[PDB]
Amino acid sequence: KLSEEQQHIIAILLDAHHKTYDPTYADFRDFRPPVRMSPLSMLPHLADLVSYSIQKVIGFAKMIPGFRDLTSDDQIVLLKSSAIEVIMLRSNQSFTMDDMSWDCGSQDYKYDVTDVSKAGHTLELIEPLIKFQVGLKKLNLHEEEHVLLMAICIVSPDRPGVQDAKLVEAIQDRLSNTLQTYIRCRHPPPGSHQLYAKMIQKLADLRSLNEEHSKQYRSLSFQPENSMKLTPLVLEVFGN
Amino acid sequence: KNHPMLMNLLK
Ligand SMILES: C=C1[C@H](O)CC(=C/C=C2\CCC[C@]3(C)[C@@H]([C@H](C)CC#C[C@@H](O)C[C@]45C[C@H]6C[C@H](C[C@H](C6)C4)C5)CC[C@@H]23)C[C@H]1O
Repeated sequence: KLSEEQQHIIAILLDAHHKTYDPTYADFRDFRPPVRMSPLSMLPHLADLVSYSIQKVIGFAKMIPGFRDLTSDDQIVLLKSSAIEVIMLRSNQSFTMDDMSWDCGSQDYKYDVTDVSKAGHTLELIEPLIKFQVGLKKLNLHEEEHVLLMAICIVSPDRPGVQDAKLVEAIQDRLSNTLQTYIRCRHPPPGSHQLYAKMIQKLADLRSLNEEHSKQYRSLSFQPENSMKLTPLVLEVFGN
Repeated sequence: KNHPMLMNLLK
């Protein structure tokens, strides 16, 4: 029934998330403006949105209990291969089922399927991404479950390149138990039915998205004119 | 591979 340490962790993550995810999306105004006038017209603005996002996810990961104890190189492997996934996960907070899109305080900062298509993305990528957002939303997770899911996604032991898996897995386990115990205590029915199973699954879907949307990246960065319109961080983290 | 920027955001 939630130990004191497990409440400690929950509080850490909720605060960490709060310090890394602004609901007013004020900074969005410092991005290169969006253009919906024009192939790839939305590449600069989203490039910047993602780049900004990569940063917040990094700041979020540092506040994950036990993540600091990790080796430097490991910390790199985990963020380098989870970033896209966590961005997609954290983005469910601005995703609305009304018109199926990511609303961020205004129409100008509201991104629909056709705006993502303006960043060089076919439906073979978008279709699944949307299915995801809808499925993840349907879960109606609690902010606690939400921030835990992200953390658990970042500290995954099977990521290629991990050297101290045993240590990483130990970090994950602690987190999973906190979510499982939490789903039992603070989540009533039918709000906690296979709630943990549908979640672990969403992690599998993510891996599938990663694989798919990463290949597209190489297809887009492979052209120097396109690569030229991204940011440094994006090139560093997503490969160069 | 050397990730100066990612490395700086962590530390
Ligand atoms: C702060 C927040 C807010 O919730 C808003 C937010 C929205 C997320 C969105 C809506 C727009 C489309 C986003 C970026 C999705 C991406 C298209 C999926 C992908 C991919 C890869 O090819 C990388 C990449 C994505 C885009 C276009 C090009 C060039 C770069 C910028 C890198 C290819 C993933 C999450 C979606 C992200 C979140 O972090």
